[PDB]
Amino acid sequence: VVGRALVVVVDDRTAHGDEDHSGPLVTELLTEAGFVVDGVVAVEADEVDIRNALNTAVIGGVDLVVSVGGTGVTPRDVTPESTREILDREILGIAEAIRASGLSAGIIDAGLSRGLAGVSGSTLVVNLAGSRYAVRDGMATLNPLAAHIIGQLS
Amino acid sequence: VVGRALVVVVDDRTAHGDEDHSGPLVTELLTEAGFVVDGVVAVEADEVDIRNALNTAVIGGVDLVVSVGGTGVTPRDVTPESTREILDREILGIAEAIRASGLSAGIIDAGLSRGLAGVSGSTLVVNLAGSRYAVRDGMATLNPLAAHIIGQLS
Amino acid sequence: VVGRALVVVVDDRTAHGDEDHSGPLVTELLTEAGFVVDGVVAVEADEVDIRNALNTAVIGGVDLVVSVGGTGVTPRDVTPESTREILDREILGIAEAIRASGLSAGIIDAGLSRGLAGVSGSTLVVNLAGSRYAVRDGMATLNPLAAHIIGQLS
Amino acid sequence: VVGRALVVVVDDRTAHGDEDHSGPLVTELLTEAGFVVDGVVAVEADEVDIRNALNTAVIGGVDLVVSVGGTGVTPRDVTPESTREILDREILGIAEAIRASGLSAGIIDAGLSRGLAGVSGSTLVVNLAGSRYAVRDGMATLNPLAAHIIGQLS
Amino acid sequence: GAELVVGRALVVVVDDRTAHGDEDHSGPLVTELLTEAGFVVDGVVAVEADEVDIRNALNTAVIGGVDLVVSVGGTGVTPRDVTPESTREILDREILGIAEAIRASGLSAGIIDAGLSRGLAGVSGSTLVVNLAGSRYAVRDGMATLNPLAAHIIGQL
Amino acid sequence: GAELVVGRALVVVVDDRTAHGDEDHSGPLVTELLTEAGFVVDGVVAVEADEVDIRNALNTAVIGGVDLVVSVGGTGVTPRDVTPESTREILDREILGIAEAIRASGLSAGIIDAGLSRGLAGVSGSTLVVNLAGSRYAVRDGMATLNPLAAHIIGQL
Ligand code: NA
Ligand code: NA
Ligand code: NA
Repeated sequence: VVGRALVVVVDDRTAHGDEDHSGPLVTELLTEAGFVVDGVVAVEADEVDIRNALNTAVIGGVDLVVSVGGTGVTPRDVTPESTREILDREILGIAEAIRASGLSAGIIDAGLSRGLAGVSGSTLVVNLAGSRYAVRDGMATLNPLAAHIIGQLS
Repeated sequence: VVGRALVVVVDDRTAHGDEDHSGPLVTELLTEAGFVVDGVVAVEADEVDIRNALNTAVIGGVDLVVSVGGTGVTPRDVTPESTREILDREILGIAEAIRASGLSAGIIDAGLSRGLAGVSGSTLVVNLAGSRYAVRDGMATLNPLAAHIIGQLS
Repeated sequence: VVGRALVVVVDDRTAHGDEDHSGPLVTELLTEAGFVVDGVVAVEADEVDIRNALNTAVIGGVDLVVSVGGTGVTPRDVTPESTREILDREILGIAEAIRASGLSAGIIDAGLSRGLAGVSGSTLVVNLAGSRYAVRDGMATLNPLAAHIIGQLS
Repeated sequence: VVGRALVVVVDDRTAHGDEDHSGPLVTELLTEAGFVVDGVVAVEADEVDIRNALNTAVIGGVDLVVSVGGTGVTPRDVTPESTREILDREILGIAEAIRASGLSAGIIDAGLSRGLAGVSGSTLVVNLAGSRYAVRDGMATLNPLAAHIIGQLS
Repeated sequence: GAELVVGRALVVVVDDRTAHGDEDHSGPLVTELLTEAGFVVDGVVAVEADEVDIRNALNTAVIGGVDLVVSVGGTGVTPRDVTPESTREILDREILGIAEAIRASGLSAGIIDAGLSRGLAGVSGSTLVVNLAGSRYAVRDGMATLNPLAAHIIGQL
Repeated sequence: GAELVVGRALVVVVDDRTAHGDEDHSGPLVTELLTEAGFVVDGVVAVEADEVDIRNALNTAVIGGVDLVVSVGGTGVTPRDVTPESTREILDREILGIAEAIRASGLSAGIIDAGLSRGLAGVSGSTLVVNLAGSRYAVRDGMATLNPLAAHIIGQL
């Protein structure tokens, strides 16, 4: 039992009631890696809402938060800006490894993802890009890294 | 629709009627990549049985065969030795990319997998290691590569 | 036609009217990637001059600016410092991929390049190191990445 | 002055008089790296002709032979089979590095190239894939490797 | 013939128990590896995992004209892991490619403290400073990666 | 407590001048690195760059029940570089991923003899055999890469 994890799905349509294509996948992958998943929170691609969702999880003592979406370059891709405000420190290695793995698998939104990763309070927070391939490959890359960091934070 | 796929699961306990963990996962991932999955064939870790299952798949005209397991180094891991004889041309780039990806993700049985990849008739054949993480990460790496090869073989 | 490109060559000897080696190469490579090259602007290694040349390029609506030189570590390599101020968002994945590629090819000024990559307005801006090998290998790495970003920005 | 080099262009159409799109490029890149280029030989995608062209260059004391084309998976891609017969020993590192670099640059014919590299007599022979991107990225990767091996062979 | 010497180096060991007189396991190793790469090693300085102490040790080396400072330790995520924060303050500019190469190499060798190291690399005055993680494998692998980079940077300076 | 020992190792130094009594620079280093990774080191055996001598040294180790043989040298492209040809003959199967990881790591660290090494890796009976290139940087970097791989292979055997 590695810890507690939360999925934050950053998508306007999903926030407004549409089917969630990312939450169950990330839940399945997190559960497989030994996490108990608190649930999935869906938020608009809005800086205030994203920050509030991340901060709420940190205050709540979650071990791992994985966000999905909002890491591209269109106007509304504000997940990295939001995440930057709430991090006490960055673990660049996590974002580099995820980008490196995405690029060589030809998953372009992962290879170029502006997503961040770091520690806020005692919580590891990681932004993943929104595509299903990005989600699968990012989690594959994250598995050994998250266990190590959470163990150190405990 | 990219083409037709078959899954071969190399495992003694499965071939004797224990629960199959890999077949449904590979099928899920194949279908997601746009393949129609003919089905899953479970085979003992027997050099001849493996080679005949693969050979039956080729003769039957399937576009992609993915095998799972029997690629380590115990006397029983005979998958690469089975597969070698049915291959007309090896595509070393697929096996290398699978291994390099496994290694950076800390997936040791993938990083050290002796699995082959190659063309048999008009069928692309790829051996994956048996761990769940090896299955996931190997399929993520193989996705852009299979599509290209099958396109080239059509 | 993928879009319009500008080349900025950061070099004192060139800005003073010596032969330009990089401009024609970058133009050849840009055109090959499907860009229309507006032209080459030669600038001194002056933090302000560089930043204004880049800024003029952005205001003029060009899709891709590639600069060459001034990304090492002498007091005179001020390209990244110029570029930082005009960037709205950094795309760290481009700079990382350029460096990792340079490093495995033994191209040290590329592997250690302090060059940035990011979005300014609707313009993608990328700093390359100044060696001929750095220009070639950086453009090979950038090709799939620029196309995707400009597509996303349109 | 690193040594003497020969370009072997493996393409049916080019052998039969069509414009050569690869020869001048490889010549330019070889010359840039310090080689004197003997010329370009164009051959059919035929095992006998390819072998004869490679062997002729070896007997002739060429330091480096770069072939271009015939490394894919269609029936007529027989460059690796031809090259295998004439090599005394393989340098797998060259083919791995070229494939690794091609994959992460999204150059699929390079990432999956079945091209070989090795020593025949005192000659380094390297098969590159046929696309212009493959040619450019392969040469970038080959530059430091060829100089090292040729120096050892002397 | 000192003709092929690359320059002067200093090792900074960031470790509390070492700062209080416990046997130093990192200093001699980094010294051996620096010397083998052609650096003349001034010595090893032990400091506590304390931002001011780390910062003072680095400033002294910079003021002293040392070409290469390699620190060892204090690059994880616990609260005492303050080497990067101490280092950032004294850097004039960062050389991202060094830290990226150390991490990428660490990750493929299964050296997790190296793969995740928040250690920085960059230039302060004319001094190259590189933070490595504390485990023995991080030190060894970090130095293997640093060898071809440091010498090039110092040459440029 | 010998509880966490991974297994027994042997070092084979392939070098002509060392085989004829010149100071061995590789044996002690590989021994140090093997011991640090949890291997108990039987010793170092020096042989000439000769196919029969190399092959005999390897066969003796295999017959002896050694878990890991690391050879050093004879992996380039000159005519005396015969370690891979000697090794291929005694291998039951190859573990391509080891040789690929050593080369990829060597290449990014600018260690060209490692990046281009024709050295093999594989299993002979119950013995893992890995050929490394001869330079000091190849030995160090090769071992950093081998550490997480060897222990896993031996466990499986
Ligand atoms: Na991956
Ligand atoms: Na490249
Ligand atoms: Na390494």
